[PDB]
Amino acid sequence: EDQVTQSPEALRLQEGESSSLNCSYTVSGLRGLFWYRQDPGKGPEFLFTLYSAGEEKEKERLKATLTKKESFLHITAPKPEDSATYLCAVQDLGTSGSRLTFGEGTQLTVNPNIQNPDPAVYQLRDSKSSDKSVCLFTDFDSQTNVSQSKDSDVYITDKCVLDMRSMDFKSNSAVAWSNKSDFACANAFNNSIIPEDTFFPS
Amino acid sequence: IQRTPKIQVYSRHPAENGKSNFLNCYVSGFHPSDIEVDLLKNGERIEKVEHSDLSFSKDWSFYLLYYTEFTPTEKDEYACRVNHVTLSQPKIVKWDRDM
Amino acid sequence: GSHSMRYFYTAMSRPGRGEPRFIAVGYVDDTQFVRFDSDAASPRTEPRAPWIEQEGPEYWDRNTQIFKTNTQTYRESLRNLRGYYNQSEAGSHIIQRMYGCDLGPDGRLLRGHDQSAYDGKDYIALNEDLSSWTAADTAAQITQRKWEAARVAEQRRAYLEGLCVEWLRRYLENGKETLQRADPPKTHVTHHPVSDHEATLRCWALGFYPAEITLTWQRDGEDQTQDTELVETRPAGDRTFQKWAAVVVPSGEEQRYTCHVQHEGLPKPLTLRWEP
Amino acid sequence: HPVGEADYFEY
Amino acid sequence: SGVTQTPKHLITATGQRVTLRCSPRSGDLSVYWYQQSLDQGLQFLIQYYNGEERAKGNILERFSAQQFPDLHSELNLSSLELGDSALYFCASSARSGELFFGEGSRLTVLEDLKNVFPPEVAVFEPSEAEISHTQKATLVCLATGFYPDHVELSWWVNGKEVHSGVCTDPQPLKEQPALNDSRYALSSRLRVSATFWQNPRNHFRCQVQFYGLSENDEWTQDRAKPVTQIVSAEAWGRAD
Ligand SMILES: [Cl-]
Ligand SMILES: [Cl-]
Ligand code: NA
Ligand code: NA
Ligand code: NA
Repeated sequence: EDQVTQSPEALRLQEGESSSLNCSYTVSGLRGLFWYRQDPGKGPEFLFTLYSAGEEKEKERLKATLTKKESFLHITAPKPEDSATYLCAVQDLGTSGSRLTFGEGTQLTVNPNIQNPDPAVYQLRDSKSSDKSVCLFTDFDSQTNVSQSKDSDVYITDKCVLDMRSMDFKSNSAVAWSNKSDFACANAFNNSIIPEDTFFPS
Repeated sequence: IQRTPKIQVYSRHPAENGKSNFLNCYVSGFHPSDIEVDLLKNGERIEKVEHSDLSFSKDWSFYLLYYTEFTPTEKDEYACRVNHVTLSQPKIVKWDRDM
Repeated sequence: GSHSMRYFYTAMSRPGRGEPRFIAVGYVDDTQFVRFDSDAASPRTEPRAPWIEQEGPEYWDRNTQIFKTNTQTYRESLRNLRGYYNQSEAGSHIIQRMYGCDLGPDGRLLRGHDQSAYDGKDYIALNEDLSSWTAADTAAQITQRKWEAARVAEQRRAYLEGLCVEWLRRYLENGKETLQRADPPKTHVTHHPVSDHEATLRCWALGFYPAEITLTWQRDGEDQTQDTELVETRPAGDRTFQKWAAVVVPSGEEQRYTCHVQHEGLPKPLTLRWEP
Repeated sequence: HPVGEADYFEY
Repeated sequence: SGVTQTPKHLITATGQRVTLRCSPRSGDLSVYWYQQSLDQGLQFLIQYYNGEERAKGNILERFSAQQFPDLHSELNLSSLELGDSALYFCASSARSGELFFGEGSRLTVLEDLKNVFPPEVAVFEPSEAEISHTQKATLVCLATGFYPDHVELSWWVNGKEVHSGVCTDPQPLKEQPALNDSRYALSSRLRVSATFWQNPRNHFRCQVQFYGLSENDEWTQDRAKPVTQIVSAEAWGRAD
C-alpha cells in the first residue's frame, strides 16, 4: 500500500534550463517525505524533509514543495554538477519505525555550455609503446554527439567534460582506439556528425 | 496507588421469572488491573463465564464486565465474588432483582 | 463535540524477570471495535464490532505489527520508568496511554489527545495545541526531552489531524446504523416499600446508547443530589447502557416526586412517575 | 486505525 | 554521512556465502538494510533497533542479519545466485527520524571466477599538434581487459591526486559486446597547460584500483590470482 512514483525516470537538461521533478506518493498517514541525492557508486545523500503541504525547503539551486498527493523538486538554472539521481522517499504514520519507502528516482544529466568550441581530432601515442595509439575528439560544442562504431575492433567512448577551473575552462572529449594498427584518426569518428570546422593536423 | 473496585450485579434485560437472560457483574474504579471475578449460582461457581476486554477511564481506573447466560427462577440465588489486592478477603455481592 | 475515536494502551510489567504484557483497545465513542493482547503464542489484532470486520488483511497486519512493536518498546519504557523512580524488578508497574481525535459538531477535528499515566497517576500529556507537553515531575521531563528530540508532538499532530480523523469518519459511515443511531432509554419507576422512612423510588433508564445520560428526581424544588442514590452508568452487554437513580422518603408522597431523563435519543427530556 | 510509533519513541 | 560499510566490493561465485558489515552513525541505535538491484530502486530488507529486530521487508529466507550490542550490524547472504548481484546499503536513523546511508557494498556474483581479469593500464602522452593549436596538453589513460566492472581510476600528479581538468567515463565499455561476460575498457583524460606538461620534472601517473578476488575463493588456474590490486602507468613532462 506504500507507493512512491517518481517522474521523469530520466531528465536531460541543458545547463541553465530549470526543471521540476515530480514525486507521487500514497501512504496511510504522512510522517515525512525525503529528498536524497545519489551520485553513481555512492550512497543516498540527505537533502531535506517536508512534513506538511505548503512547507518549503531550499538548499542552493534546489527547492522542494509538498502537497497531500505529491512533492516537487524544482531545479533553478542547473549546472553540470547537479547531474545525479534524485531520490524521493516517504515515512508512514500507519506503520512502525522510521523506515523509508523509496521511489525509483530521477536520473538527471545537465548538458554543459561550451564557451569557445575548437573541435579537433588528435593522435596520442603510448608512454611505453611506439605502435599503440589513441584518437582524441576534443573541444566540440554541447550539441555534437559521438556515435558508436559497428566495428567490434574499434572502441569509441562517450563524450566527457573536464574542468580546468584554474583557467575557468570546460572541455568535451571522447576517445577512440583500435585493436589493429594502421588506424586513422581522421576517420576514427566517421560514424558521427562531426563539425565541418573540425581541425585535423598533419 | 491502589483503588478499590466498584461492583454492580445486574441483568442485561429486565428480570423475567422463567425466561432466559444474562447475568452481569461490572467491576470498575480499580487499580492495578489484576482482578478475580466469579459469578455464582446458589453459592457455587457458574461454569461458563466470559468477560469484556480490559479498558480504563479518564482517571486511569480499570473496568471489566463479567457475564453469563442465565435463566432466573424464584428460588435461584445469584452472586458475584470479586478479589482485588485492595481487598483482604473476596467480596460477595448478591444479585438483587431491584438493583 | 459530536463523535470521538480513542486507543487505550495498557503496558504492565511482570513480577520478576517475566515478559511484560501489552494490551490495546480501540473505541469509537462507547463502542469497542478492536483489541490486541501480547499474551498469546502468536498475538493478532481482533475485531470487536461487526462493522470493522469488512477491513482487509492488510488493515489487520498494519494493526498487529504496530502492537507487536509497542510490545517490545513498552518493555524498554517500563524498565526506563522503574529506573527513574528507583524501583526494583520485584514489583509490577503499569504504563497506561490514551490517544485519539474528537470530530466536530460538524465533523472536522475539535481537539486531539495523547495522555500517559504511570501506576494510575498522570505522567505526561500532549497539550491542546498538539505542540507542547505537560510533564508531572522530573522523571516525566526525562520522557519530554526524549519525545522532543524524537519529534513525537509533531507526528501526533499529523496523525490526529489526518489519519485519526479519516478513519473515524470511515468507521462512522461503515457503522452509521449503530454509531450514529442514538438509542433512547427504556424508562420505568419501581416501588420498593419500607414502612418506617417509608418506601423507595427507583428510576431506571435501560438499553440506551451513547453512555451520556442524566437522571434527576424533582419533588419540585429542584434536583436534589443529597437524598438521591445515583448508581453510575453500566454496560448491559448488547453495546447498550443502564442507569438508575432512587429516592426514599415521601416526607409527603411518592406521587409528589417525578423523575427527569435527559438523553440524545429523546425528542424532549422525559417526565417519569411511579404508576401504582 | 492506530498510530505507529517511530524510532526512539520510548518513555 | 557517519555510517561505515565493509567490504565496499565483493566478487564471489554462485552457491557461496557473504557477510556485510555496518556501523551506524555514532549516536544512532538503529540499522536499516536496503538492496539496490542494477537499474532498480532501493528496497527495504530489515531493521534493527538496539540489537533487536523490528521491521522486516522482503528479505529472503536465504538472507539473515543481526545487530550486535555495540550496535554494529552484519547482513549474511548465503546460497548466492547471479540475481543477488546488487548494491547493499545500510542506513542508521536519527532521533529526529531521518535515515543516513553508508557508501554501500557492491556484490557481484559469478558462476565461476575463471573469467575474472585485472586491468592493463596505459598512458598516452599529449599530441604536439594539440599543444601548438590549443596551448593545452591532454593525457589519456586506458584501462582494458578487466572483469568484472569494479574499478576506481585516479590521476596522480607529482605524488598528489588531481581532480581538476580530469574526466573519466562514468561507465566502462564492453570490448566484445556479444560475450555477455565481456571484458571491459575505461578511458580517462587529464588536461594540463602545455607549460606544465613541458617541464620534465612534472610526473603523471594513472592509478586504476581493481576490486577482484581476494581470499574468499580458491584459484585453480595458470595465471596469477586476479586479486584486488592497483595497476598503474606513468609519464613525465616533455621539454620539446
Ligand atoms: Cl516518464
Ligand atoms: Cl513493523
Ligand atoms: Na524519462
Ligand atoms: Na488480585
Ligand atoms: Na572487509
